[PDB]
Amino acid sequence: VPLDGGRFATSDLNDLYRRVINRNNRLKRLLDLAAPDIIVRNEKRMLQEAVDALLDNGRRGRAITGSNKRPLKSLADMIKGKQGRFRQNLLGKRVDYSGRSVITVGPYLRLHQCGLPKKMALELFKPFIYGKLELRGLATTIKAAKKMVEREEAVVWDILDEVIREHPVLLNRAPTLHRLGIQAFEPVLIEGKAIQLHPLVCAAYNADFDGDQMAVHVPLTLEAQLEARALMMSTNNILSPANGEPIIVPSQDVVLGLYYMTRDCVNAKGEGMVLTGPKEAERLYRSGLASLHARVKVRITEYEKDANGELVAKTSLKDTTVGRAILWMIVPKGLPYSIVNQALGKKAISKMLNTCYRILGLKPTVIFADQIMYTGFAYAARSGASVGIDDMVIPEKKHEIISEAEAEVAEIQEQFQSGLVTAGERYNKVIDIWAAANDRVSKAMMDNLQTETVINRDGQEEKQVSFNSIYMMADSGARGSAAQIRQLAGMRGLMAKPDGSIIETPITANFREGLNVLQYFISTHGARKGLADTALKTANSGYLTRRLVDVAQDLVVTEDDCGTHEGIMMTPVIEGGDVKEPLRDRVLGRVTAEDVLKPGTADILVPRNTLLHEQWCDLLEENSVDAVKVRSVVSCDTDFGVCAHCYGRDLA
Amino acid sequence: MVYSYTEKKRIRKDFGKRPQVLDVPYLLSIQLDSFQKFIEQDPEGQYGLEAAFRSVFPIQSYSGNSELQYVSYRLGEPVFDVQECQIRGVTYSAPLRVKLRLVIYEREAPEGTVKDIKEQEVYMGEIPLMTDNGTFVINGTERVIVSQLHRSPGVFFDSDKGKTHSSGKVLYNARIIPYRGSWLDFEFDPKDNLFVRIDRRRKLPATIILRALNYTTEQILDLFFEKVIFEIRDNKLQMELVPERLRGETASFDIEANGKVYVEKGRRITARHIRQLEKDDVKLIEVPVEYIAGKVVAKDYIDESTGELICAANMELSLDLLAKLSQSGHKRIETLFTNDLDHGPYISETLRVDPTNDRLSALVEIYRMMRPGEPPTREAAESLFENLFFSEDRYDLSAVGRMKFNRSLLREEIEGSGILSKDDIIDVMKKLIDIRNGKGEVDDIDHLGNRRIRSVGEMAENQFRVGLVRVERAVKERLSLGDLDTLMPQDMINAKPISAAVKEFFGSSQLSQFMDQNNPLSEITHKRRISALGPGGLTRERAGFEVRDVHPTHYGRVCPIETPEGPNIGLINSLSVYAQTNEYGFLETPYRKVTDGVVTDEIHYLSAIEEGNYVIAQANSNLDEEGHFVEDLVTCRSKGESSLFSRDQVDYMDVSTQQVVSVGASLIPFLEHDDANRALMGANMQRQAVPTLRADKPLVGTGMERAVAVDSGVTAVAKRGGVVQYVDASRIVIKVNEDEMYPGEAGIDIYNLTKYTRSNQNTCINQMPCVSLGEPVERGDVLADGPSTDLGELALGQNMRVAFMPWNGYNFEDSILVSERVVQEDRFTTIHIQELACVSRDTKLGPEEITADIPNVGEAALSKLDESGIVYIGAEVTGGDILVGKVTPKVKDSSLRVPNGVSGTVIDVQVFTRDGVEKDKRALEIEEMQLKQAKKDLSEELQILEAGLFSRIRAVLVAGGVEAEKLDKLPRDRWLELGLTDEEKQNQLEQLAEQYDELKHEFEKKLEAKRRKITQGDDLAPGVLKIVKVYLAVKRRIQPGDKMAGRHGNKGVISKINPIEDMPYDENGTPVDIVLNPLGVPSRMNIGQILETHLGMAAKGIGDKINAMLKQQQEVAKLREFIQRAYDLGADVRQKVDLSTFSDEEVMRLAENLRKGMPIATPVFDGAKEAEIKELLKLGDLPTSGQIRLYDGRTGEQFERPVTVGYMYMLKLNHLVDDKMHARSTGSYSLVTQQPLGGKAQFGGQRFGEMEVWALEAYGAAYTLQEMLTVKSDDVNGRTKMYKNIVDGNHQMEPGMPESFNVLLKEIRSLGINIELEDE
DNA sequence: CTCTGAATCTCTTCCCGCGCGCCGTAGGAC
DNA sequence: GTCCTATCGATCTTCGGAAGAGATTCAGAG
Ligand SMILES: [Zn+2]
Repeated sequence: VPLDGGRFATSDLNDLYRRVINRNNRLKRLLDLAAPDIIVRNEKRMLQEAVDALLDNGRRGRAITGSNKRPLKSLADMIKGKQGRFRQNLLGKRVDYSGRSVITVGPYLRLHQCGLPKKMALELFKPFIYGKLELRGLATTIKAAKKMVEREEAVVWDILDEVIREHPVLLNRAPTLHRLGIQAFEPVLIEGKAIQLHPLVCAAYNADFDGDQMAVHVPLTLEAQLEARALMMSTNNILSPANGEPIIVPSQDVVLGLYYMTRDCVNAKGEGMVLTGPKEAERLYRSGLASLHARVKVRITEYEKDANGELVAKTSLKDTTVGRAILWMIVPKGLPYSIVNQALGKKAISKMLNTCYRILGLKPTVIFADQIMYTGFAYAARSGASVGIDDMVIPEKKHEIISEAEAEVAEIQEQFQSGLVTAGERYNKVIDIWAAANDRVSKAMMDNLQTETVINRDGQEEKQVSFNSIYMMADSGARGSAAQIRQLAGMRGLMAKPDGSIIETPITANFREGLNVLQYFISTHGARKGLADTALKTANSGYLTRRLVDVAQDLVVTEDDCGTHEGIMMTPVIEGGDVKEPLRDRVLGRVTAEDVLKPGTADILVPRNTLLHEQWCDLLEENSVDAVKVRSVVSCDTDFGVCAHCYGRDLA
Repeated sequence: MVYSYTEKKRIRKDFGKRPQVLDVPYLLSIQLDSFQKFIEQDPEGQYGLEAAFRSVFPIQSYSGNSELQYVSYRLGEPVFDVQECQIRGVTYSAPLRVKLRLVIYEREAPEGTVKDIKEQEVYMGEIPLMTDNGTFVINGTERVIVSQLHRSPGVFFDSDKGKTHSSGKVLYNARIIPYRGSWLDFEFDPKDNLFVRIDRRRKLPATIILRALNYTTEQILDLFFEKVIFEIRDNKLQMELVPERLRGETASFDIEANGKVYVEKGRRITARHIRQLEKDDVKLIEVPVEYIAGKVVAKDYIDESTGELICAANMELSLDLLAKLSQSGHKRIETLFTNDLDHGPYISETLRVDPTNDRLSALVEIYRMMRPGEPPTREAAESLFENLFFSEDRYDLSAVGRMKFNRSLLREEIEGSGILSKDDIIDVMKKLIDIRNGKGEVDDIDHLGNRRIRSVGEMAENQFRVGLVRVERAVKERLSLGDLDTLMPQDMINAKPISAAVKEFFGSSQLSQFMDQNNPLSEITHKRRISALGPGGLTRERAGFEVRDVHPTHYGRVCPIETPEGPNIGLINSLSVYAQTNEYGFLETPYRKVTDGVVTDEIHYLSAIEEGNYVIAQANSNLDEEGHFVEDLVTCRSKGESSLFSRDQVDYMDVSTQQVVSVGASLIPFLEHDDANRALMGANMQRQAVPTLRADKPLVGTGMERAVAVDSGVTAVAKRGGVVQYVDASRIVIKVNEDEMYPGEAGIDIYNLTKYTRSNQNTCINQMPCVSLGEPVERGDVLADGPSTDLGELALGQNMRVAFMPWNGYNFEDSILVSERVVQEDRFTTIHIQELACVSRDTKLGPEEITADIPNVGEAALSKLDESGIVYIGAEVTGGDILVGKVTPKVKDSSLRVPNGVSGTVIDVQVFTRDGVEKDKRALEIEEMQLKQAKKDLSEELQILEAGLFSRIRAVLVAGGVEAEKLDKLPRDRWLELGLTDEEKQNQLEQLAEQYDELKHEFEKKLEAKRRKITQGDDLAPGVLKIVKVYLAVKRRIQPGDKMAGRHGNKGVISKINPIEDMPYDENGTPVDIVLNPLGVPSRMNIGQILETHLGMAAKGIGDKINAMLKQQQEVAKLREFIQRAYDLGADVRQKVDLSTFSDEEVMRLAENLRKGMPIATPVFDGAKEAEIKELLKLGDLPTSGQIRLYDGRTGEQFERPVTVGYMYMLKLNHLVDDKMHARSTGSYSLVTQQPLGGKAQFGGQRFGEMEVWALEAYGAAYTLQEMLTVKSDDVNGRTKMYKNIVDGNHQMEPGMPESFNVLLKEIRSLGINIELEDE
């Protein structure tokens, strides 16, 4: 190919072929002219080495180059390599009808929608627009259709709003470690240039919105659209394929809102009255006559579906809070009130959502999740749970806990000053004393944080859970766990050298107070060690993923039952004393290998090839069964494939 | 205390406590002082081009019997200055001229020359120069060469456990690293056999070197071992005993004599035994033959009669051997001390492995292993060995290398030659053996006492040396074969090798970084950047945690916070604020000299190695204003360990709390309260901020701006004191006061401010004035504010009023909610200047033309084009418009159409044309405009200078015969012989008249030269006839998707531009601008931005009180009364300001510059405590809590519980969305494989990686994959049939086969492989 | 005298996208 | 100047990779 000006870009293979041709022509010329044996031998050696350079340049003693020691790429070089054809153009290839942009969070979107810019929509769905301009008869042909599209005529926007009506778009973030990183969304036009993404979905993408780019691909053919809508739609991926854990786990902000709404206070406005129903309760809050955390009795009604599957309505008076009664207007008609009668956090809420999928089904679950997100955002906005320096509390006893602990180290030093202790013993006593002091400081700080709230209930002061901003952030599980609040309000504690040695002098300060120069320099060791750990491990993880996919790419569930009766026995993991995981986790979702026996003798409990779903897992846990043999993919006797019965439950 | 006039406009309140004893030095002196050491000639030839020449010249031909020697070099002045050179696109350099003296001696006569030819400074090459900002102009592009950090030359000892054979043991290895020459490594085999290698070649026995050094086995054994003697006198084989040699070891055999037995068999030996033995005179003692049998002899001993070897060096003795040899007449036997723990046999073990015999054998083995395929020869093995480590051409320890080497060997002297000596290698081996015995310690490779910094003046010197070595290689042969008679020194040398070497180094080296001119801070932090990469260093993909992790000796020299996290953390570093480079190249930092019990005001620089020998007090220690430590015991660091030490025991103290950080971290306030990760992110982000349109100031800073903005070289600085005379936003002219005026010079100094000019990141860098006409200035004052700078203080962004609260989730975990007001105020709008070039080449089919008569185009697009074919300046354009009317012969409509998407104003069009081809009309007009401007500038200069000079002449004529009538009668130029007595006043008049004549001629010659330069047909180098440059200005605003960030590592894209109604408002009705998220604060431990916000509130509150007192016509006395209180508030702060001396004029001026909030300084680790923030909030009527109650604008309700509200300083990062949004339907396709192109500047599509394919396979989607990898991308026939159906509305694909796959087959079919498809 | 040990040789390998931005045959003979 | 041929066919291409795996040598080993 030529470049700018009357010159042609250098080609690697061309130069190798040129060398080979020149050498071979010289050899032919000599062999015609009967050159001496020494000369013809040297020419033949040079020709052989030139062919070597042409084929697999680099396997020679030294690769040839025509530039600043940049060796020329050969045929074998072009075949293999990370930049080679296999991994550069065949396994992964650039695709038309795609784009990318910086994403942003749109809370108004439904779970199954995403917003895309009008410009990107026009530039991706261009042919489809043409497919209407002829069909509408508004354009003569492609020649005028493209011109009209360029004219961005106001009618063309109507054509776009008709074309994009039900056409899914695929969104995937780079990297995409697991299948949940690529999902289909129903698009909606947005004025801006950023891609509107849903909050509940951002967990699956691991998508922080701090300038994160993301790509869109348009499925063109009919089967592609149907496959996207049936397999890759957001609402079809509510369970993680790696374990029975929802991927729509409530976000950090939403859970704060729910935690704030359902919490209860001792004395509050509108306390103790009787409400005729949840709706009235809401009115009270919006009229300002009652506080959200006020304790009240509201008449609750709940529906419970029978063993056959039809809901049974039961109504009762319930002692609860105004926030819980308001939230109960969103929970679907199949759940007990006890799930919402508690201060919800990132754990407590999650099972709640899961329970819906356990009972109601997928369609109620998705709308319930959307309503939970809406309510959480709204009442978190109403909360205004700001954070300030006034909220970081230093326990007053801390100065004393230091003043004693250091003195104890002095005593450990005094022994070393008297020869009464060895070198190592002094170190391993000082560090242990400092650790005990750090534990005491942390416990005092936590106790002060929870105790900072005490209130009068019509008489005499009474304590309660703390409405401190940091405490509600930590307790709801949104952000900032105990290890964070401990460094923000307790003491930073011990640190480690780059060789891992424990620092004898801990960082006795906390970030609310100033850290001194030496303390910050000590912290830099661990900070840079962690950063380097991340930057180095991000590569080994990917290499392991590639090895796994390339060793396991072949297996597919290609048969119903292999008919085998072997398997593997599942027992709870008991090591280091107490059990570390139960039996239910291992055996859930597999089929039995043989008939499951009743605890005892001669009595069976489960058939020999029955899937052990949740009900049978509960039944087994009801009995004292510890070892259960179940079929496994390794033992399945299916040739060039894996039987379905061994694999068992599809976790998604 | 005295405040400078630039400082005496905003007296920034400072919360510092410690008195800064040493002001921050020049931040770019790392570069200049290095290059200054390069270009400057020096009689001490070292450190310069003279050193490079003396390292090569004199150069002689041994066969030629004639030499040429370097005399001197004088550097010609640059042809083009920085501005012109950048505009035209040439390099900024200087021509090097070298005097070479070619001396021809005579055969059959002494070296008395027949003739010598001294060339008059022959041309040698063009060397680039460093502009005063510290940057080089190479191709118009402005570059900065980062200073490199690598292992210092010397000797290093290292050992590891587990990494070698894992068997508990550590292998000790020594290395000799010359500055220029061959490596030499000594190593111990796992079986304690000592070997050597050169350049990591194959293992060779160490003793062979001594055989090469011509040492006999007797000599070597005497050098390395101790002698133990046995005699055959007074008894059979008595031993000379050294009692100290027996200690700890159990005496496993009988030794008894002279009454008492010292130690019997089977017992250890202690000190009292040694004392008894020393009293016993144990010079001779009884030992059994078995103990004598286990020894190994030290010397050869032949049969004296027959002359045949009966014993040899390192031969192990035995009973029969002993009897025989003693019978032969050698009664005094000497053996080697071989105590296992103390005197290991390592050298003897090497002897046992040695297959070589003597010096000939040594040379043969060395030659064979060094050069396979090359036959050894006595005359040539020397030519190899001497060149290896003794010949200057291939071995040279630098001065620093020799110093480090002697330090490692504990030599008394450091001044030594660069070539190794026999005793030098012997000492290296001795230290290695001692370390193997465990009598020493291994060095730390990643210790700042072993790694030294190379800068531009050294790498450029080395490249010049390489060029000169090549030149010498050529011209030695030329002189050997030349006739030496007709030759002249210009014939001997040609510039091409030297020019190519230096040009390649300054244009495309791994360390010739392209400058990231995003803002002044980026420039400074890139000029003071330290890199461990580059040639002679390591690589980003072959380094582990050991070199990346921070080090206890980095303190005070390298910033532990500012490192580019990602692929190369810890390899790229930033030099600390106060650190400076030693003479040898190491980094040294200043410490306050602590004398006995007082901290003196004496700064001594300590290096990385010296610091361990002292005890250094931390800079946070308190002193009683008498210099004494108030604390009885003070925490100090001694040897990396830090612990408490008693007062008056310490020896040094750090000079400032900012000695540990760099400028990027120094600018961040409340750095003490931020976790190091967020500190690193903030430091990295601060240099990515785009200069906004109206950047003003930070409310909360650290006072480092007053230096960073000044030393950046981007602000116009008054060279001398004086009074401003004229300002027009382009040229500020200063009447420099006569106190600093040169007697003959103009006495009036111009400053041509630079207006809108594109930067390396396509930003505008215009400088705008801040001084007023008639304002007095002093030398060093900032006259014109550059980009991101205002009133001499660095200001990257704007101080926005922010609140911490969730707001319907639009600030979800990274997102930012921004009021419409900030976009209405143009808070964040910024100008981007893009450069588009339309080239035209003399193609093989004929010369191209630029014309408005372009074929196949209507007048619609020609509307913007002129009569010549170029857009009129100031015309607003959008994507697709024709900007240049180029035509190609044989005709084609190749013309510059605006790239899609971008739109803006054309503010500049420069057309560079190769001459010979006729100039287009508009080029003539532009050239005439440039010529008129140049003539006007020169004429204005000369006429203003003439006015000043004539006024001075009249002033002189005031005394000495003043005659008003005769003075105003004639024109002022006819004052040649005006009435004045025979005094020195007429002499001054004649001097100034000669000066005026000189100014006349200089004006004439400069005008003619400028006209010739401008009229010159610009050199379009490769076969090209004309190029037209166009510059487009885009006033980019802020939109959702744009990225904003604080100074505390907080970053996020703005998610919604909220209208003013929906924003929360406080009880005063003031709405907040930005709504941030609170949950991000406790998670990432960046609590600093909270406190700053609180302080920022108070910082505005004071302003809110001043503005009213300015809006209400308060009397200045009362106004001052308030302001002083805001300044005197706090603890015993370092800064003290008495506003009384401001005469109320500077008081009103300060208030006019303070009504927008009083700027506050909070030093890095000497910052304001919370109590002072509360006190300052108390001064205003603001709440001492820091949190206010807000009202939701949509519903009028009050948020439950107060929220934090303040003024956080926010910066618009250079990652705006419109530069990154892209989508492709159909367009370019690649050639070799028909997959679509890749990129943004090319209409390319996203790459569907292997992970995406795996994810698609995870679902059952097969049709999706088949489409994605056959129709969309690869199958050429299919992707058209798909296009028709999609237009037809059929939505059906015909996959076919991916074309790329077929290409693969050919690549395999091109080999000896027949791979083919099969039917069944 | 080789056999069946180690030990010492060379070769292969190292996350995904995304943007900037430069920089890109050479010396010698008619 | 053009256009040519050839490619350290008198140097020293970098020493700041690790490891992991074979393949290839050697070594007492009977
Ligand atoms: Zn099976």
